[PDB]
Amino acid sequence: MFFIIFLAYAQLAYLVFGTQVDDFSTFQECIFTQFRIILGDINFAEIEEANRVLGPIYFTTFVFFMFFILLNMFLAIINDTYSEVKSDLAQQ
Amino acid sequence: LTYGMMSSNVYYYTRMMSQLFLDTPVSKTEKTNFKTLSSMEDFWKFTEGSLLDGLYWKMADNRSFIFYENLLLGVPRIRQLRVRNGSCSIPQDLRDEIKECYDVYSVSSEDRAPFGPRNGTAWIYTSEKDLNGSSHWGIIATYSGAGYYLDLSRTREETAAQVASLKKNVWLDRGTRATFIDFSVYNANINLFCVVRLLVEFPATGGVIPSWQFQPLKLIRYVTTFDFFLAACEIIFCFFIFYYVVEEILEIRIHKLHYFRSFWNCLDVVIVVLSVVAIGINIYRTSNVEVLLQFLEDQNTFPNFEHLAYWQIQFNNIAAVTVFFVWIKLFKFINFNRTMSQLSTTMSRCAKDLFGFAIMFFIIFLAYAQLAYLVFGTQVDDFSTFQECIFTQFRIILGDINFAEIEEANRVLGPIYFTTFVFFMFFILLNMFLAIINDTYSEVKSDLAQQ
Amino acid sequence: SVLRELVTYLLFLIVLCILTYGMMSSNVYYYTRMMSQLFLDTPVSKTEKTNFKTLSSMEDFWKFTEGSLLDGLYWYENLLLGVPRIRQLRVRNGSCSIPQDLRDEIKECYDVYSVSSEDRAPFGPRNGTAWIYTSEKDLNGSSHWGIIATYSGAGYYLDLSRTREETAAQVASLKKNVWLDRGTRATFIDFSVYNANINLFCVVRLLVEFPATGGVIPSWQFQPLKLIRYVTTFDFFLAACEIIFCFFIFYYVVEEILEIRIHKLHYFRSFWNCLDVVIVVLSVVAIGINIYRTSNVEVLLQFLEDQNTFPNFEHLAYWQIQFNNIAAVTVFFVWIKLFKFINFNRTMSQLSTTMSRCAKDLFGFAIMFFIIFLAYAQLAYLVFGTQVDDFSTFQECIFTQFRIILGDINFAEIEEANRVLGPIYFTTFVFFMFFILLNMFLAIINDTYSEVKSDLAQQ
Amino acid sequence: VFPEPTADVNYIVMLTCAVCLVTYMVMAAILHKLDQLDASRGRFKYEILVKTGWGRGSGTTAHVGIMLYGVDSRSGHRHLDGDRAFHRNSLDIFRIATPHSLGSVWKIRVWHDNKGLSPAWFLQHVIVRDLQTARSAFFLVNDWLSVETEANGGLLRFRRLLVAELQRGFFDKHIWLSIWDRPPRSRFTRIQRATCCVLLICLFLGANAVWYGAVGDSAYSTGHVSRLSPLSVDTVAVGLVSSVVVYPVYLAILFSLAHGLSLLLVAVAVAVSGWVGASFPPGVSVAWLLSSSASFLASFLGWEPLKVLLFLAKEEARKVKRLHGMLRSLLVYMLFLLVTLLASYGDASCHGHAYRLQSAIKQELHSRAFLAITRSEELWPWMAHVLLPYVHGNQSSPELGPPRLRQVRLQEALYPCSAAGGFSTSDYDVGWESPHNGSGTWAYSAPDLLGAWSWGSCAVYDSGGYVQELGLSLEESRDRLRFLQLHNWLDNRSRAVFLELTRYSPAVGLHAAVTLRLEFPAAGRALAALSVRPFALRRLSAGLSLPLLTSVCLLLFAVHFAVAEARTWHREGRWRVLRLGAWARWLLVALTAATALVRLAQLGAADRQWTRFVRGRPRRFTSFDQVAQLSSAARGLAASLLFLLLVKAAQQLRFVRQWSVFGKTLCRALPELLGVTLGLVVLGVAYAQLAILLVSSCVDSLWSVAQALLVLCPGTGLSTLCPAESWHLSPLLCVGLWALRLWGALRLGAVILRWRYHALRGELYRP
Ligand SMILES: CCCCCCCCCCCCCCCC(=O)OC[C@H](COP(=O)(O)O[C@@H]1[C@H](O)[C@@H](O)[C@@H](OP(=O)(O)O)[C@@H](O)[C@H]1O)OC(=O)CCCCCCCCCCCCCCC
Repeated sequence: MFFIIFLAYAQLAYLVFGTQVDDFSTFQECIFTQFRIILGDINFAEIEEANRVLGPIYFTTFVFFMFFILLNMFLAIINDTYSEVKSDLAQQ
Repeated sequence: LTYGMMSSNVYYYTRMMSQLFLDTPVSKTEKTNFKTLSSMEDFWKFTEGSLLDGLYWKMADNRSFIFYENLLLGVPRIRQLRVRNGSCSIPQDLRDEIKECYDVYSVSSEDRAPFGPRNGTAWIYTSEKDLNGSSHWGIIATYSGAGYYLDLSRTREETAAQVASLKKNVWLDRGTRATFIDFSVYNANINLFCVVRLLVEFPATGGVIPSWQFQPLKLIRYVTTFDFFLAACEIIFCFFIFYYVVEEILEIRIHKLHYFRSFWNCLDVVIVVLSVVAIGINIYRTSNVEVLLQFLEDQNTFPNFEHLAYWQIQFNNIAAVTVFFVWIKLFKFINFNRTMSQLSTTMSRCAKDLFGFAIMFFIIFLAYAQLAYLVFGTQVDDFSTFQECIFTQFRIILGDINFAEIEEANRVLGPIYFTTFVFFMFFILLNMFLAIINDTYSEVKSDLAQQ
Repeated sequence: SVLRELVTYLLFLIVLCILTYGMMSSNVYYYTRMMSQLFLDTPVSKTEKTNFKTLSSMEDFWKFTEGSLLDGLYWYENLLLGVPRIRQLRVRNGSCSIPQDLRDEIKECYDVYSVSSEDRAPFGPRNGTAWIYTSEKDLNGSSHWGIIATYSGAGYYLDLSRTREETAAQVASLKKNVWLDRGTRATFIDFSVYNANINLFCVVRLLVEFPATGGVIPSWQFQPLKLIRYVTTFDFFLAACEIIFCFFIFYYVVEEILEIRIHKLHYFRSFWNCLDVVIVVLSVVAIGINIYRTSNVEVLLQFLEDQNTFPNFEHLAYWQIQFNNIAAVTVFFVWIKLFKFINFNRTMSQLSTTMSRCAKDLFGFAIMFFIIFLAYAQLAYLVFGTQVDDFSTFQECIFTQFRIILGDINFAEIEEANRVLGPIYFTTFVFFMFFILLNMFLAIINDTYSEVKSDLAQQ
Repeated sequence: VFPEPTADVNYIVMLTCAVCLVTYMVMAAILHKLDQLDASRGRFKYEILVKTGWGRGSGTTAHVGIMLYGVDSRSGHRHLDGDRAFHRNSLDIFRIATPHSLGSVWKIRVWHDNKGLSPAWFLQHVIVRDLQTARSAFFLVNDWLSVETEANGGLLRFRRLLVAELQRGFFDKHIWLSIWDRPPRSRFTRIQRATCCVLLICLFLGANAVWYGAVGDSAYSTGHVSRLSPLSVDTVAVGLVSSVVVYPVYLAILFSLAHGLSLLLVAVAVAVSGWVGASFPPGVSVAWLLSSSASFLASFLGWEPLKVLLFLAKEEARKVKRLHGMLRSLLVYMLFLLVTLLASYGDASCHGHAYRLQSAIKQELHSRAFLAITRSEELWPWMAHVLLPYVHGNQSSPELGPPRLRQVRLQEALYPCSAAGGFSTSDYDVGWESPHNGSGTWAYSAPDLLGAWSWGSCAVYDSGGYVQELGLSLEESRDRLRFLQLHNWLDNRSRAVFLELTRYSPAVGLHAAVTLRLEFPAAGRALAALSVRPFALRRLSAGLSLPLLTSVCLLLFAVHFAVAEARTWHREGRWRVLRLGAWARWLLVALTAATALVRLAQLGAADRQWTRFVRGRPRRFTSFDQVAQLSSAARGLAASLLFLLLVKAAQQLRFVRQWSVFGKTLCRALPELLGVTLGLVVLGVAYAQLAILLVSSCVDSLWSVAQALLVLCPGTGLSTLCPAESWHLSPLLCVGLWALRLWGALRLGAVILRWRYHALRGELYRP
């Protein structure tokens, strides 16, 4: 599911910025730019001037959904699994 | 359809033009280019310098191929906007110290009278209807489609003379508020037009703000067999949209008259509305290529391909959003086992609580944004507008910020703002989301296991 | 009960803080910029832009040794403190085994630098001491541990003069009779400066490495020294603080030996006693280095007026570096020991019990994390080792992986060097670090916290 | 009339409309809550025996109540049913649950219910002397009358008929004071009154905006808006005609499904208000606002009295009381929010133009070429190159006064930032100290009373110093500069230069205070500072500008909160600690008082300095820097107040039952988070000390291991560190905080908050 959402965002970025940025010029470059976005290694001075609307919307929604929803879901799965496994092996 | 439109690399087509015009220094000695204009004299250097060199290429007054491949279509046009002398209010205590005043640009304050050596069309106002133009919405304001325009020539030796005459008989006074440059190229090797617009705004407070717009277009679509395949796919897509429209209409007619509390029906209607809007835009932009025909009748005129580029951009935006939402709809079918089912149920049952907490999160986010706008708004350059404040805060969340600039603006309440924002965003707000998500996930997993 | 113990430790902490503050503001770091900028940043002449930071051949080095060196050594406004020395290490012709497939054109081969392949024959005109071998003992030299190899202390040396008029003549003579042949593998330049404008010392070392593949690799190190004496009252306060710190650590090692005398049966099962022993050993080595440099700083003033003898002052710089690096970790460990003591309320008791009850699990997962970490680092070394310059050595690979975790990625040369298997490595590394592996520490801490709270609540 | 072809925005009308709509929405929601609560159920009363067995013959199903027609409570008779249900020849003796409370006055009334046969028994009264408030009497007429005839009394003449009617209907159809004084089960749903009042206020504002924007040329043509001083002649006859013309249409709906047809009227009215009210200058907007306020006040005081002439029971009672308290608090707090929004956001386009103007001014003065200097003698060619042509050239049409240049001597010229003492105060003739006839040709020019404390890097100055007028025209300015150069002006002492002139921009209506200052730590060394403060010169004498109205409203709110909180503070006396509470209230009143005081100070200073400049234009400086600093301080205080109110708005969201867990979770987890914060502070201090001690020892050869794990403040790389003038604390704090973030170490809050939230949710739904 994470990668379905990731690829949807990459496709939108390719269709919007694919002609003018140099970081979205190809689909694989779009994917690489996204993993680099998470590390905060972007310009945003060229994303925002390439498309004044739908460019900032992209960036804001992507940041919000990466940091506040999916990362916490990964951590929730890990926490719950660790607790259940430890409890069950200890009790058995 | 969409990736056929996003065909083989036109990025290099755009990059060559942008590098040729924006990044070329205005002259051999100076390091100024179009992206870093700072005054009116810089603009006049650019017009007589890198612009003519990048426009007209050599081999009787033959055509100019920009990279020996891109053909300059017709002639370029330069156009400006002005405001009226004494269009503001000046205090009566200084009416003997301050004589002339020009307001900011507005349709109610624009000049409409002849000025200078009133001979040609560069010194006479021409209406928007008579110019076939439209509003542009630049950075500062939304400009009109009218103004004082001049049509340049097909050779360097005449465009240079025209621009020199415009510069001698001063054409850019203090009342100037904008200046546009337009032209188009073809590049027959592929089938793709390029429409270029260069805008320079002169704000009322002084300075120059440059901007640019390079858009590739395809107006002679049916050439190769792949084009016929794309046309067939277009027809098939229209048939799918008709089928979806009629199906959703018949399923909203009687059965489930509410129909909106599913979030899949809402997604369906969003997709349908976006698709029919895209179809309408495509129909009403492709059916109107009459400007291309008018140009083809006589090719010594200015090709008016501005509305075509604008509607192409709108269609691209709608298509991108439609593809995004159609891909998101794929979640409706990934339920083939229990692992995906429980995760989908977890997301569905946590949305109702994450919305409630996100209201508070966004209220605090907007409080911080408005405080930053009111305190650092006039100094930092990253907080000049409310939207820029929101973007800057989202970038700070990534760590893409320069604390030195926001500390210099206000030595106190700058560090306090930054430190408190980072601390409360990462220590408190980012962890309540995790608390809610983990609680709901554990609850649903345990409930399913128990039952 | 623990009021005095806490009090003694707090007193001990303020002494360390005062010493560090006195050490943090020596106004030397500015001086080392403005002294290194004279040599490594000034062009060789008015024509070329080349400097020691960007050497690329042998001819520009020959230009540098008569020019930007002499121009900056005799004219901030530092002055000489003796005679400098230039030395080289070189290999011998025929140190290789040229394959018989192509030998009709390759007549001479010189291996990479090694002690076995080092040249000892007298080359060139045997007029002076630069054209004859002198062993490491006769030069009182030691290893250097350079970039592409480690260099001994022997070689072909020549001590320069105190007047530029004769130093230029002798370096031109060494240039005329070709001294840097194809077998030359390294070259060292060393001297000392005073800068009478401000009372502060420095010892310099300049290295040029000649690879067997052509080119040069310039390296440098600047390390100042202090001749601090009774000048101002703040100096007296700092000296008194140093003396009372010596007495305090003496008392502390007395209590430590008492602790190990009465409780010798079990003293390494706890994490804090190990902290005490590492703190005391770092403190004793730091004070030993300090007293050594204090004793040996008086020997060097003989060279301030006039002495035509090279001063061997590299061990002082080495031990100053070690002293600084020991002091840093010592103060860090002292602050962690302070972080130990906060166990006053029930809330801090719960937090400390949680942190103490999940130590073995965190250590256990550190092993898996570092196995995966070093597997990725080894993959990066084997793929990008020859191209990227951020992965040229294994430890540099590890450092780049730590920087990438902290979001300092480049991805330009990573993708240029290998268009496939480079992006794959980057994306997989980011996905597994930022979403899966680093969350196991948090899972362990969360489960331990829940268990501790439940246990206390039921108690 | 179709005015405003321009596309400018007046934020006043849209902001007020948004606040009114939000208030209407939240009041409608809370009134629906109260509606269903009241429908789920539908001290004057005593708890003593009410047995009246002195008569008989009235055996019938009778159950009537009493009306405590007194002060603070107006309720009618009620009904009840016992075991016997009023059987034949039986008199009920019980009590009713009437929440109305009467006083110790002759205010008592009891109703009767005779369904069928006429009554024959004589029930005097309920025998009670003193139970709760002794608001009853054990004596009455106890005389038979007609059917449904209640006997009058105290503790048909028209002078007694309509007098008592003005106590049961006075708080019934008093539209403003009727939401919290609604009698049980009145067929108005208690929300159609809210709908009608929001309709009418919307109409009042809309009509006032239409009159001020569209119909303003018929009577007072050629600039109808020309009056701003309040002298009971302006904005007093304006809302009256609007109320007269839109009150009968209110009476059309007041007399139904009128809400559905009235939402369209609200929408069109707000659309028109945003359409015609957008082209309002500051005087017109404030006049419109005051006219609407006066209309509302006149309707509340003049038109409301016009048409009026023509046991868990205690828990429910206190629930109703706290609901009414919440409604009152909501209204007052939202009025305060509207006031602070109007105080803050009045200059948005001004704000954007201010940023752009300061950027343009900075780039036209060569800010990079002035700050990045290292040679103290290139400044004279710099000023003769990029300063004098800027001042006297045709590029700068608006100037607003000549420049100035004042230097401090300090009188103990330093020998080559430290080693400083006092400052010179004496006068010196041409050249230097040489008093021949009178005072020095270079006089001291004593500092002004108001406007000083530039607060430089390593010194804090004032407005005093030996000034130079720099002339008026370009030719004399060059002569003056060469005179000062080759006549020993800055040569010897050289404390500071303090170059400042001014900037005006009539297109955007803003002034700018530009200041150039050099500090000289030692002879032969110099550092430069640049500050450009744009501001709008709004004066106190200008009339009734929006800042004045907002400031007086804020002061009224401040004194209101002060008295309302001190009333409880004095009741408790001492030992009022261990809670945020009163301290938070003190913080709020301090902010909302400082916001008004700084704004009034700014207005007064602007007026005084403008008058001083108008005195002589090419004669002095007038120093608008004080006005600029006061404007900046007022803006910051208003922003902080709005921040606090928005945080309070976010906090007050807990009243949704399923959303009350977040605040409780944070409050209960505060101690654990405090402990973790202490641990993190200790660890961050240790890290910062380690990092500084490792980084400040050499160049580019620091070490290999640490710099792979060394985290610095974002925006600054590993190259340029360690500033040789001052080890600043804020970058070190940034380094510590970001190293704490990047190494994890901020996700232990997740560990604590997850446990607290999971524990709280298990005690909220399970029981
Ligand atoms: C003003 C100037 C502006 C300048 C910038 C200023 C920046 C300021 C930014 C504000 C962000 C607001 C968050 C959302 C508020 C919310 O949404 O909610 C607030 C919540 C209110 O609570 P509440 O009203 O709903 O309900 C209560 C709840 O019923 C029971 O708590 C009750 O008591 P109980 O039964 O427990 O006895 C009682 O308290 C009720 O009031 O509380 C709370 O304190 C919240 C506790 C916060 C946790 C702080 C942790 C610090 C770390 C140390 C800090 C050191 C850090 C510094 C390091 C650099």
